[PDB]
Amino acid sequence: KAKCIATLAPEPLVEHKHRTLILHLHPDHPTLLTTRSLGSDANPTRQWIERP
Amino acid sequence: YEHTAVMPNKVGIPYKALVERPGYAPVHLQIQLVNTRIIPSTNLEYITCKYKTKVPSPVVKCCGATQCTSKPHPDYQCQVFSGVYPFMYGGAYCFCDTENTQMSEAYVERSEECSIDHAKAYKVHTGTVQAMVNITYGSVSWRSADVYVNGETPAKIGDAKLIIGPLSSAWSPFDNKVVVYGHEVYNYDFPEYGTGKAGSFGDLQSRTSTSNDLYANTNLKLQRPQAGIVHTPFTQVPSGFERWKKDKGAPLNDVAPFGCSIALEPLRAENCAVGSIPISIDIPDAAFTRISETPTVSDLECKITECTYAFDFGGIATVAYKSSKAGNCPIHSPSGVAVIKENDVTLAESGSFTFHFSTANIHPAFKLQVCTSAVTCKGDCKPPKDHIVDYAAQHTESFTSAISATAWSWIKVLVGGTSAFIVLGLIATAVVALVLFFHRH
Ligand SMILES: *[C@@H]1O[C@H](CO)[C@@H](O)[C@H](O)[C@H]1NC(C)=O
Repeated sequence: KAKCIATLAPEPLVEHKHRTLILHLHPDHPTLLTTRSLGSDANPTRQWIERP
Repeated sequence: YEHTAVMPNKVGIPYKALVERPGYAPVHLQIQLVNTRIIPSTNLEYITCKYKTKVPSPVVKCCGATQCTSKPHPDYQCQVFSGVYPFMYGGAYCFCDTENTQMSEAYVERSEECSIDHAKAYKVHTGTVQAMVNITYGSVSWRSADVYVNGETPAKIGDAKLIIGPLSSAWSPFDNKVVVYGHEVYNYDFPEYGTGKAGSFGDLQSRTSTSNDLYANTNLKLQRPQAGIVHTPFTQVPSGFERWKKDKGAPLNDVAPFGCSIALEPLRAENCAVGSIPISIDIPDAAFTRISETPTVSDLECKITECTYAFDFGGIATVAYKSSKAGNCPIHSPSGVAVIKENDVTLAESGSFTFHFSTANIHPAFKLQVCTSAVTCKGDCKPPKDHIVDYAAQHTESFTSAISATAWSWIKVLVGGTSAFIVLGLIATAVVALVLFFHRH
C-alpha cells in the first residue's frame, strides 16, 4: 500500500435557481460526477463527464 | 434534577431547552450531537481476490508414458499429452519420434496482491448505536463524551449524567450481506462459500487472507503444447475479481439515504438523520439558583425589527424590559415557531436587548421566555433572497407555516360563504315547511 497523487478536476461553476442547482463541468480527463438526495430517497445519480 | 425530552436525530443542529426546577431559576441546557454512528455486528464470510495460476515444470517422459494423479490443489488440472517431440537449446530432447509424453500440471493460488488488494464479504446483523454528544448548561462550558444510544447506559458528561434513548427508527443502510473493498462498502448478495461461479465475483473464495484451504472455480484447462516446444499452455476464464472491480457500480457511500457517511474501522454508518432521540439528563443540584436570588424581569415588550424566513438566523428582534438586580438571564423560545440564536442576555435595571432567531413561518408568533418571565413576539417575515444555501435549516417548517394572513382570509371567506349558502337554503326550506304545516292546521 502506497500514497499516489491523483488529479484534481477544475472547480465547477455553480449557478443557483429556485430548487435547482446548475453545474457547469469542464473536466480535463473523464471525471466521475455523483449526487444523492439527503432525504428518505437517495435517488442517486452516477455519470462520467468526459467533455464540458 | 432530571430533565427528560425528545430531540431530533440531527447532527450539527443543537437542541435547546430550559431546565425548570421548582423553586429555582431556569437553567439553560443545550445538547448538540457531534456525530451519530450505527455500528452493526459483522461476521467475515470469506475473502475474494485476484487469482494466480501456478504451473510447475512439465514432466517430459521420453520413450515411454506417464500417468496423472489427483492432488489436493485448488482447481488442479493434469493431462498427459502423448506424441510430443520437444526441442531445447541443445537440440531434440527425446530420442523416440512419438513414444514420448509431456505431463502438464497447473493449479490456482492467491496472488501476492491478495494481501492488500482483496474484497471482504461480511454478514451484517443488528449491532449497537453510539454517538458523540456535546453538552453545555448554565455557566458550564461545553463538555463532550462518547455515549451509547440505547436508553440504558448512562454517561457522565461534566458532572451531568446523560442517558440517550434509543433511536425511534431502527433503519440501517446495510443489508444482511455487504462487500467491503478498500474504503467503499457495497450492498451485494455475494454467493455462498464454495458456490462462486467462474469469471464472477466469487470465482476465488478464501475464509481468510492467510488460510491454507482455497476455493477456486475457473475453467482452467490445459492445452496441448505447441509442436517441439517445452511449455505448459493453458486457457482460463479471466479473473472475476478484476471484472467486478470494473463493474462494481455505485458504492453504498454514494447511495445511502439520509446522508449517511460510511466508515470501515469499525464498519459503520455515520450521521444518519433518521427519527428522533429521547434524552434524559440529570443536572447537578449546584447549577440551580433560588428564584429570590435571580433578577426579576417585567414590562416585557417584543418588537420584530427585521425578519426573513431564511435557513440562517434571518430574524432580528428587540425586547424592551424593566428589571432589578442587573445580571445575566437566560433566553428561550419553548415553541418550534422560532429558534433563538442567543442563549442568555445581560439585563440592566432598565433598557432593551436584542436577539436573533430563525423561523420558517411567514407570520411568526412565538413566546420568548426571559428567565422568570415571558413575552410574545409577532411580526412579518420576507422571503429569502438566496435560492441555494450550503447549510442546513435551523428552523422546522410546519403545515401552516407558509399560509399567509391573506390566504387565511380567503379560506375564511370561502368556507363562510359556502356554508352560509347551504345554511340559508336549509333555513328557507324549514320555514316553508312550517308555513305549509300551519296552512293545513
Ligand atoms: C462543543 O461545542 C463547542 C461550541 O460549539 C465547541 O467549542 C467544542 O469544540 C464542541 N465539542 C466538540 C467535541 O467538538
